[PDB]
Amino acid sequence: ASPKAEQRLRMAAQRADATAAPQPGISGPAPAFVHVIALDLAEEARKNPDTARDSAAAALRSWTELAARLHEESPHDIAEGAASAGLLPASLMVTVGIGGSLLSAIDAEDRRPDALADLPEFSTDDLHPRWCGGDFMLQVGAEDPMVLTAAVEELVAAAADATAVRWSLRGFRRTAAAARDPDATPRNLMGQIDGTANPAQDHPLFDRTITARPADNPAHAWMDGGSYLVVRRIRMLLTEWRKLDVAARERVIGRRLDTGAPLGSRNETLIPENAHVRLASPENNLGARMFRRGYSYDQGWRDDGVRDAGLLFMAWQGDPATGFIPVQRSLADQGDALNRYIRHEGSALFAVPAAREGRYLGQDLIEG
Amino acid sequence: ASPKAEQRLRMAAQRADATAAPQPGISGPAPAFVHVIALDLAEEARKNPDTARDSAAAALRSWTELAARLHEESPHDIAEGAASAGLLPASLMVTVGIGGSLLSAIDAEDRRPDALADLPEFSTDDLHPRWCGGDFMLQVGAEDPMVLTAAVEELVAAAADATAVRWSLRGFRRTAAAARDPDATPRNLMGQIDGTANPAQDHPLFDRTITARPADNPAHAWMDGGSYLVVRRIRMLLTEWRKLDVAARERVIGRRLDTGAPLGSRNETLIPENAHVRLASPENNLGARMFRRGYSYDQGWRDDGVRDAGLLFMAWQGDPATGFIPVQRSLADQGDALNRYIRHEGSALFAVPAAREGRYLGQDLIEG
Ligand code: HEM
Ligand code: HEM
Repeated sequence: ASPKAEQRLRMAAQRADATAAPQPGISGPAPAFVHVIALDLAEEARKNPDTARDSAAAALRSWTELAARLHEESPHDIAEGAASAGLLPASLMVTVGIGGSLLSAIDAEDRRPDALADLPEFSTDDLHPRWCGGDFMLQVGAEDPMVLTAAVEELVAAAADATAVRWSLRGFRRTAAAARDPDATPRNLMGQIDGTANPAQDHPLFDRTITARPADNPAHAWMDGGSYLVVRRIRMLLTEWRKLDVAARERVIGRRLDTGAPLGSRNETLIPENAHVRLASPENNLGARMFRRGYSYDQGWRDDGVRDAGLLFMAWQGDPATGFIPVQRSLADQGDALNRYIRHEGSALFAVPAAREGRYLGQDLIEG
Repeated sequence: ASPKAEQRLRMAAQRADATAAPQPGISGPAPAFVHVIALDLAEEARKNPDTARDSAAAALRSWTELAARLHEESPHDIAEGAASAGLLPASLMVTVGIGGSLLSAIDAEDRRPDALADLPEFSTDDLHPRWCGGDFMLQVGAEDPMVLTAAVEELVAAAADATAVRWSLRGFRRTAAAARDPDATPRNLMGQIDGTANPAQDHPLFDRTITARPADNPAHAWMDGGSYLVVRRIRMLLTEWRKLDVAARERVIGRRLDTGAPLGSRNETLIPENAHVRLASPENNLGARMFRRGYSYDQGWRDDGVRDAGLLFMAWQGDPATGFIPVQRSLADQGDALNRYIRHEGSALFAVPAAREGRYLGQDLIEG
């Protein structure tokens, strides 16, 4: 035994905080596994605003109610014969989001806040249309992949009649069980420390960065206190990346691989003109800031021997126009050193509304 | 702290047994994650026996030597900037196998033992050709997915010039960190306890089941004391499976979901005529026996909304003709109750030779 050992087990052992706002899956410790699932209203229902809106109401209610249960109970408490029987709670958490395309389907474009405007095209884009967008999102996280997939099955089933999967991707980070130091910042498939410059969660900057400011227009206020998720599936050119020596890799980002220190320094907590962290800095983007909570993905190999692995990148912010968008535009247009080694292949924006007492998620938007 | 807690951490904390025979990745405790990678000799080299055989020698030597290092060191000890830096050893283990197609490429059909004859077609087959076969195999296992993918990168890179990935699949089981009882038999995506009837590893039946008996012909003796791996990618029809009530599910297999006891009993440690365990029993197959060491897989959803998830099934045996083959033939032809809910979509047979002092894996076969 040891303190560190107890600490290595905590993420697997504990339930998540079901009260975190706007919803679970943003603040608090990040579980090791994630499944991001984009869904559309079922084809037939989607054809007409009225059936579209009924199916959305059903989907969103079922999910809300099941996310409630899954935060206090495990999948195997909810149903007999689940894959997760005999397992600890593993920080299971569920987040539900709404795409701008949902508003189109239900004829509610009047309800679309400016912050939910489609993402612009970026000059480095290499997006696959089937990996873009979606009427809804489920983000499901857990510290154990079996607990994860059991919860996914129940959540997809709860809205099976009303929705269809559009795209999905599983991701991972180091397990707390295998971290020499389970409080250390996790690394990505490029070997880099990933997360250092996020605003600290015990600091007012966190909530300010994440939280949608009140809407001027009551038709847009269903997103007050919510957050916006930009998800990007970013393939890493690892074979080419591995040809670089360590110094060169460090120059691409502007931080060292060993410690995560900016270049020329000793601690995590000179920089090339085209370095990622220089071009991405709020400083270089009129104060644009986001909270990044991304996962690695490993999908083996594709045609013609291309490595299908990467960063399932996820940025949270109050308004994409003062977060992800200006920053990505700087990285795209100003020639981030990193562009060479990455390809943006999937993209989506989801509005993630604040949970409210006595109402299902997005009930305001649906109404009733 | 507690004994169970220390036990939950052990798989992440320890190195694997590098001395287990024929190779690592068969006996001992099974790590939570696996990556099964089938590779072919590179296209140009493969065209002619002489360059084929040179590239095979290179591939097999590099892999052997790197598997050696990876059993005593972690990927981040082998190279700077690895994705696994700062992580515990996580039971990393590497297994190398050889397909019968390799023997064709190197013009060594004389060397093909009878046990390495291609698997027959089965009546329930639904195999995708790109997911079948392969000249080589790498099986890489670890308790942490980040440790896993770091080791994979180094192993694929070590033979990059000489080989190309043909197909691959990642799988998982419950993590030891999240098991209420980390010694309990792991479950599958159908909720079932999976592994009960395997021969016990502290029992002579284990080695007898696994181990290739000596070859009559010295040209075939390179597999003496080795083992044969049948891998099948088996998709589960989970949506249809979940329509059944618990009793009905239990009738398909012949064991209970809660405890894994045969039907009508209390302990893991009446049965329908078409029950899986009845038709699969050595009893129903002239004593045919295998060691099953499979993993779940979750690949999200495919066209047209089909759930791409399943069992990455792996059977080890001394000779497929007295193991996997007769048993699968009984399940296929005698109408296993389970057939309804599964589809065999990928298949391969690999010869996994015994490690020998002072020689690389399969050096006998290559010679020199
Ligand atoms: C595969 C793609 C990417 C990789 C590998 C990557 C990697 C990194 C690394 C290693 C850091 C430094 C450590 C840290 O502060 O977290 C970092 C920082 C950052 N990244 Fe990325 N990143 C990627 C894509 C993006 C994208 C698409 C955006 C935004 C559009 C973004 C925005 C940022 C920001 C804002 C910082 C912090 C800069 C600062 O204030 O110092 N990154 N990234
Ligand atoms: C998705 C496919 C499959 C599933 C879900 C499945 C599931 C199970 C389960 C739950 C058991 C009982 C627990 C145990 O003893 O391990 C079992 C036993 C067994 N399975 Fe499978 N199985 C599958 C495919 C296969 C295949 C393809 C083979 C061989 C060709 C096979 C051979 C066996 C054998 C030999 C036993 C032990 C029977 C005994 O002696 O009692 N299984 N399987």
